[PDB]
Amino acid sequence: DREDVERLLRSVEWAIKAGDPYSARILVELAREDAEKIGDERLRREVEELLRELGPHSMKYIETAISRPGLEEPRYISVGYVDNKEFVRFDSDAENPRYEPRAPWMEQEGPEYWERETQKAKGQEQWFRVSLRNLLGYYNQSAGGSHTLQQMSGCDLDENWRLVRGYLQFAYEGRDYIALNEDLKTWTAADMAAQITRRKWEQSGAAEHYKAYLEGECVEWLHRYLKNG
Amino acid sequence: DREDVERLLRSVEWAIKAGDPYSARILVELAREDAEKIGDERLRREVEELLRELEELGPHSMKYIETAISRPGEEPRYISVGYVDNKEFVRFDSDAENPRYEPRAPWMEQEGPEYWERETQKAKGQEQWFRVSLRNLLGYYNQSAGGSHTLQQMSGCDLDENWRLVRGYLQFAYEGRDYIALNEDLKTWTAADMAAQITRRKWEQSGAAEHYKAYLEGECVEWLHRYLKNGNA
Amino acid sequence: KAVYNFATM
Amino acid sequence: KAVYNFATM
Repeated sequence: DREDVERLLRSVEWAIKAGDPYSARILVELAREDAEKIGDERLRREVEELLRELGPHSMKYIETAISRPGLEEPRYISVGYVDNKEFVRFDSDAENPRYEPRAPWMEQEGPEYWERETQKAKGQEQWFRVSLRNLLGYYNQSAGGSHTLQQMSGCDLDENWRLVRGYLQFAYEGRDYIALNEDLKTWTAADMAAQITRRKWEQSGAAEHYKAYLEGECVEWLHRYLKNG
Repeated sequence: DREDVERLLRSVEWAIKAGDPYSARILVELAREDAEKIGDERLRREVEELLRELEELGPHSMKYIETAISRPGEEPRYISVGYVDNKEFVRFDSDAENPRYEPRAPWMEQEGPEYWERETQKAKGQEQWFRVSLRNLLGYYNQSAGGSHTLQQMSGCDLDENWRLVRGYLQFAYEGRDYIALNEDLKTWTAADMAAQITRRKWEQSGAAEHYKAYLEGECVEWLHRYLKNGNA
Repeated sequence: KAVYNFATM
Repeated sequence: KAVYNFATM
């Protein structure tokens, strides 16, 4: 219905604002098919305008899981960016899903790098499908509709390639849900459901795991990416 | 900020879809003032295109559309406009010099003093209800009081050809967004988000639907019958 | 004639 | 190198 399409449209704006046109485009193509069967002129128009819309350093990975009523299992997408430029990509829809280089400078990382990145994506796929099922209960919404879960994580660096900000924030139905604070120690919860998540994650010390990544491996491999390009 | 203007524009669309050009253009003028101070051209273009849409604007029905708008510094503005067959017949606006319900159609200038004095009493009660509900909702969503916030209500009835009730309505929107609505059975409620589910449990346990059903089935239909005849000539 | 609301949000 | 999540939502 229209409510499904508005959720898809909200996720487009989030995907656009987070810097991933690959998932923004898949999402708006979904919303555009739905709008043309429904026949809502304002929605149809909102699809076109988003269709129209489509030193310091940074690395971010934007991850997307999309549940549709004909999808026995959701699609899972992950696209990584260095200084706003795509360098790696995984899509659960490929005949052989795996991370693949999108930049020429990435083609000198060898086999062990790619198998482990792909292992991470296969675990993320299962994490997103479990969390989607959890959110459905939190909000008491019906499984038949469309639903999206989106994640952005990574780091910003100053002129000296030093950490200025680590980030790890989630969207559900294209709306802000939970976000790691700049202390990398506490969480901001954007609604009542997310307060259940925050409690859980505070109680199990989940922030610590993400802090270690953002301040360690994340900066460390961005440095190497920055010198390889 | 940008988020405040988006809420106003959502409220414009709700007003348009509900059928009230009067609250719609009040809201969109606030959006235009705001977006000129921010200087975002995308925002400016959105406001202008909603402005065009308002420029470019058997079975029987009656609707009262009520709007409360909370602004930076104080009390919110409360508006109510009544429609018969999609045409304005009465209106109240707290920003007027002596707020009171006033006739907007010629066939309404025949109702006596007691009619308007009691309609104005309802609007005065409604304005306090709207400013209390606006505060409750702020806490439900843990939002800022300094931002712009809107609360919108539509209630009324449609009639078939023998002038009998086909559908009663009573729905609410919060910042342009669907909040809670009486169902077509006039006995159950549909809540859109988890905040609205709080309101729903409250209203079920105090029997609020019975109060609104009695209105939709009684005075709403009976006074629409009188207005339609009064407008027949 | 206008409705008058009962319980607040 | 990508992050990998721990506790579910």
